[PDB]
Amino acid sequence: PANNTLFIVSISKTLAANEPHLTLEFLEECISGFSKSSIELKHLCLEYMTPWLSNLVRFCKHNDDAKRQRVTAILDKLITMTINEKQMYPSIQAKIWGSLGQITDLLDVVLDSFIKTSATGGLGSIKAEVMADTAVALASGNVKLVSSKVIGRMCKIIDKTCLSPTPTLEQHLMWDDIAILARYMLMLSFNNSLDVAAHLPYLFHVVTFLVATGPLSLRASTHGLVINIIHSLCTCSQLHFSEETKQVLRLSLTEFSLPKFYLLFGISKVKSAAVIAFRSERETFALTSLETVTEALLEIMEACMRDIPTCKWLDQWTELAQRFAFQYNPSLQPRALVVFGCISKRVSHGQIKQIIRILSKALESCLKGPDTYNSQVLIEATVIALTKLQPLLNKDSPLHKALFWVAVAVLQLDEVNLYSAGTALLEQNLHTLDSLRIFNDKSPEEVFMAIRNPLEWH
Amino acid sequence: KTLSIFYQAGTSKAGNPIFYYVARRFKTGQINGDLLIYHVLLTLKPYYAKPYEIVVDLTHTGPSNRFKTDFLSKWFVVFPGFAYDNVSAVYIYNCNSWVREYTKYHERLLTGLKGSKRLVFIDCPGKLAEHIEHEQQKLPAATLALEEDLKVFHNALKLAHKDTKVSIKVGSTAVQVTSAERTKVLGQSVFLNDIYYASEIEEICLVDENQFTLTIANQGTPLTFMHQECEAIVQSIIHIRTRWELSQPDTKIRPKDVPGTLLNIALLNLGSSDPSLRSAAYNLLCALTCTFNLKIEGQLLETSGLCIPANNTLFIVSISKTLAANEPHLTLEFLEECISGFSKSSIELKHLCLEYMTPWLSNLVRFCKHNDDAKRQRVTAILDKLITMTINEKQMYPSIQAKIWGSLGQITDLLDVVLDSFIKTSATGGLGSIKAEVMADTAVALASGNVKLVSSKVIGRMCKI
Amino acid sequence: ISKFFDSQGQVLLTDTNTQFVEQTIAIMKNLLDNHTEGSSEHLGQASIETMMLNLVRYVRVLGNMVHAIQIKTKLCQLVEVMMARRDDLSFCQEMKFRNKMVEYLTDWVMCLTRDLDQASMEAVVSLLAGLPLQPEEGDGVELMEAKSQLFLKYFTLFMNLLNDCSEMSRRLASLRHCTVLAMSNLLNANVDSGLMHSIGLGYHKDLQTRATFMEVLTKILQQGFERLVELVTMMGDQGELPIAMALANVVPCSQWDELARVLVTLFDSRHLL
Repeated sequence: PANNTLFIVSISKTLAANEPHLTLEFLEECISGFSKSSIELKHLCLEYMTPWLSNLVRFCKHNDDAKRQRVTAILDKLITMTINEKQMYPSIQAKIWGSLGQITDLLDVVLDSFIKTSATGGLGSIKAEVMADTAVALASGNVKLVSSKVIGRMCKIIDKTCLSPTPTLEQHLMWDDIAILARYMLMLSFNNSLDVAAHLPYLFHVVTFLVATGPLSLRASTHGLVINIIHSLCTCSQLHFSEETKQVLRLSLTEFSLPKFYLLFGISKVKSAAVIAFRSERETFALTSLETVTEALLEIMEACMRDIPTCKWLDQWTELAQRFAFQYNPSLQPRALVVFGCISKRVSHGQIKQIIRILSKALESCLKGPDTYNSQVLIEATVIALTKLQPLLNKDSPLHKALFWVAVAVLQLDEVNLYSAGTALLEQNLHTLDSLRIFNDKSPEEVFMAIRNPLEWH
Repeated sequence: KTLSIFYQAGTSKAGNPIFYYVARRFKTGQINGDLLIYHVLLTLKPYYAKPYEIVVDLTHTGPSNRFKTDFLSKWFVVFPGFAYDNVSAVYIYNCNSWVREYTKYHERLLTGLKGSKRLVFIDCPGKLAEHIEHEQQKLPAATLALEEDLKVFHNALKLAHKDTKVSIKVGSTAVQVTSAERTKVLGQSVFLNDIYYASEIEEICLVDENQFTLTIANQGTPLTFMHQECEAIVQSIIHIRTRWELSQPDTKIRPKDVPGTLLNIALLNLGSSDPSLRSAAYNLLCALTCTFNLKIEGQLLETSGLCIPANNTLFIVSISKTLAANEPHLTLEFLEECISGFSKSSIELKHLCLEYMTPWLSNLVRFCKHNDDAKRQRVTAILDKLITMTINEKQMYPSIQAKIWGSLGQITDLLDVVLDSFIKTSATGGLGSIKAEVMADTAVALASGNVKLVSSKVIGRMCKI
Repeated sequence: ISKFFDSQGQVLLTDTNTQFVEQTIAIMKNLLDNHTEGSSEHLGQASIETMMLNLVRYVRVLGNMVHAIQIKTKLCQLVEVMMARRDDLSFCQEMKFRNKMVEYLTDWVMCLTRDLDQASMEAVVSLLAGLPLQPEEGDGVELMEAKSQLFLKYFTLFMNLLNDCSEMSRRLASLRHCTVLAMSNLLNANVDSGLMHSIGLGYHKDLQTRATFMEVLTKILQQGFERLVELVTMMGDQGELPIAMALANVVPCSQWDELARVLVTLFDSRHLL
């Protein structure tokens, strides 16, 4: 007959399940003929190679490295085939890639091949675009494993940016790497295809770290990532929330949809985030906008953990804030300080004056170097993390009244942002000192000078 | 036309003029409601200065005859207080389930009538003769004709969330389900009587020996009744059905009863290559599964400004395969107009279309041979159109005859009609025509599901010639 | 203006009456443009209802020339401005009034002519908002079938207007924007004559015309939760009613007699009078 398609498939699926020892030569041979056949004949090719993919798992990891890199060559050739065929593209995503990711324990080499392939393409290339597209169809076989590998892989890179610090983070050597793999999270963030029920505190950390960064497309992509995170958090059934928490999440979606949060995330001119996000000189960042965004995400995350018993979201989230909060890296030190100010529920006595140490060291670099604006900015952030942290401080230390002189010394500097940050510090300092009722006993002009008198010379 | 809706007619036993309001003649709307309330204002004006009584003929009062809430609120304010206080009695004839649900939805506006002695519910037509003389009765002739020549089946049970004892009166134009036990309407224990005219009875189904199903137009929920003589009720309703559509007529589409068309417009545009289309289609599918109450594996939500991936094909398939297994009642129109949208789409979308319609094709076996010839002819239309797309699309041919024809041959009992379609479509082309040749080629892919039946049927149909 | 019609609707078309019309267009526009200083006496007597039919039946015969096309454009803004102030005015009946404006405008809407196109199509959009279509000459035919045929008549007209649009940039963007609002208006207005003719738009060749049309198919689907709006958006609890004095100090006095109704209608239902 003119067709043999069911017959050819019924042969080709018998041998693959019957004997697996010749899969490699067959898969290497078949892709070349797939590349040089007529299109209607090409439709047969994947139709009869799809059983051969499922037993490729035993060839990997079995400790023969030549065949293991042959597996990598096969995968990369499938990448080339996936890129080249646009008209036949839903079929190749439906047949081979879902079947590939559906079997566990192949995932590491496929993700590794994806990242090294997308690295050569670069951000804004066709290759990394369609590759982040293909990762969606990949991830549905195992949601948690693909999600955990992507998030952990990206968390390690943000951790390792501290070795060779540059202040901008658009200047650092692996900026394009972070941008490329952030596009993966944007693509993959649709229907809880990254598991928000276990990876939420890691995910908000990256969200806080990369707001309002880079070109317009990535800036809108961060916003769309936040919307999809909250939406999948609402629609997730494993969490089984109460009604009131679902209500406040439903209001929070409309909150983040507002044009005010368009201004906060840096997309002011653009009407629709999704239009600019899928299409393929920067305005300065305001740190108080990051403070408001972190407060909103804190409110959402606390409302979520009200239902869940002993979730420990805040513990991991504060540690992941704190570790970046106490290093040198100027791209990541002020943002982590503001985050650790906003989130934390506990303060150590040495910790608050280690923040003071950070202030003292940061004031030196802007003094000897009139070259970087950011050397001032850290000091501003070092002010802000003071203001939230002082009400949390325990029984009456001299630091309660010493922060008044800290605020005065900040006010003595002539910069606008430092002045505005010091005023809020002095306001919360007066309010907390009034709440602790020291001011009932004494006038302000004696209790503050009581600390000033031992330090009178300086 | 508004003069026959509300009119002054007759004088009761108590010496009060009677005003008849025929609710079924009223159609809900702005100018119809305004003309109605102005006609009531003009006709009532000589007589609300005196004690008067009102007969409300609520036969066949449905969603076309409701008062809107702004209009219903007007009836308690635009007339003076002595107009309401001079109403000696309100004779409410033929209260039904719709009127009961309407009064339950408007308990706040109708609290002046709740518990009122002035409401006399006419649960039996002889009771209205207890306050109005028969010569003074001027109910419409259709209302009196609904009482005559009724084939009454007592001691039936309307099965529902609450199963109610009813009696089924089948007349030559209508079906009346009269409640045999009283229910609470406006604080009064009354006997309900639903009326279904000629134009509403769509499907007449005999489920078993003591249950039948009646389907009402523009009403999604079927009616089911249990009775000792259900087959007699079924044949009588089929008799009057055959009476009215073969006498009175010797395509009107509502927004409700097209679920397959909207579902396919959602699904085909959901994988499209534009984020705005893709965003809006997701909200439309979420609204569509919200209204019609059909099962999804996961929950949904409608939010503007989502960012949806450029491919959706596994998600789209995981939706369109879940509905086909969960509810099969809408496969026909979906498969009918899905092929048209396949025919006028670009090729990359055309690859999506068969990929997501192949689970829906697996359950039209039950819609064959089920003794209704209209749907069995509709199936033949679908299969002819499948033949047309198999002819016209030479390029995609191994994929389609691997996907849909092998799936067709996998299931039993559909083999006859696909072979008759092959024969009568082979006869039109003639030998040497491509129409005969490539469809004869697809017969091979058909036969691979079940060998013996296709072999026996081909050889038998050949030997008879 | 009723003097200008000679016999059985024969329009005289004199230059003096044309100049008088050109004056009275600006007069009616400037009168209806004001929103203040007392709207209770804007009721009048058969308000502008007989006026506009006479006005359009005068200007339709005026022909195609520069002053004539200018007067036609000015009338097209005037209809829109009047349609803005619907709630102030008072007709005895307006549905077959509105339908006659649609008939007397759509017939002649289709270098300054393309300016008049987006001058007039906006007025059609304003007129079609919420309007139930009805056959004015309902005699001689069934009313619902004539309604469906009239829907097809107005619907194919917007189809081949959008198709002529789809074949310089900003005015074509204005057509392709304004036409689908008209589509949405006459589909959302009535559906039982609409859907069976209009469901074929979902597979349109222009993608941008699809989703917004398809957006309408969402809304109708839930055409057939405000208690929290009455709760936290209306009362403003835990304060000395700040939003109440806000709406007191913002809303003009001409709707105060409405406003004085709508506050206490709520709060006695929630027992905080």
